[PDB]
Amino acid sequence: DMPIMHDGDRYELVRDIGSGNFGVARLMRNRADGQLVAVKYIERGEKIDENVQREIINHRSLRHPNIIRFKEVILTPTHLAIVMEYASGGELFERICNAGRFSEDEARFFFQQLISGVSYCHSMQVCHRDLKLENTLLDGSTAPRLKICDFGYTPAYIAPEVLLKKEYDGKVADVWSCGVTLYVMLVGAYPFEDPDEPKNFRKTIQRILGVQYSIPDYVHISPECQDLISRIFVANPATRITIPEIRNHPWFLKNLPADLMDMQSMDEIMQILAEATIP
Repeated sequence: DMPIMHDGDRYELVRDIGSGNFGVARLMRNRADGQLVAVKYIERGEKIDENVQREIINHRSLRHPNIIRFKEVILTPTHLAIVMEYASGGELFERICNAGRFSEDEARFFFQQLISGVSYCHSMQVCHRDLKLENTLLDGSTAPRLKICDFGYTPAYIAPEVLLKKEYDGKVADVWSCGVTLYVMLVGAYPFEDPDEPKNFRKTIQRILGVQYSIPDYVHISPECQDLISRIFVANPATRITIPEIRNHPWFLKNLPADLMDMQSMDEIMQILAEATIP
């Protein structure tokens, strides 16, 4: 369930949705600025706990263009409403499918945004967070802004060490994921996974563990691009290229935009969350 529509003076109801990265959510248009927002609802009472509070505070702290940004919490008679930015250009993956594959320059356009967002997320973490890299979103149709869904309310993406080791560095596993996104942009399909046997997980995992992939002969990529890919897809996390090293890689640096180079008070939010614990 979702409660009835509310705050109609500030928001227009666009549509209630039931799937995708926002799950069960309400899409709204802000009447003041015209921006689309996704609203998630949590029932008032026992569900409003310290986890919710931390998730909200964490979310709120993320101020970077390539992350889905928190807007506000609103108290309703029956639910806490969590309002955040909505990405209206679909999934990155669907844009790749539509294109067949991206050119090197288009892949770079998105990869620069991805890495920048991931580097930002990493800089704000005390612990690894599932950034949902398998499903990044796009905002806008033309020159789309990539959106990572750093919030929470195919096995091709899993790095070898995530399967094999008791302990692993989550940031280094994210590098592998970024490489999987780069590959799918350049090739038009996932590496490792058999396109005719997508649910043969065992087969995909054995290929991950062996780092068994190839870029098709008809896909021509520059040496700098090959260099980046080869340095991401190494099984040993200790030898994998790091995010700072990617940010200084010549393929990443080429055509880097100037921007990528180099609200309620917390008091109000906390008071709303406190009130929301009462049904």
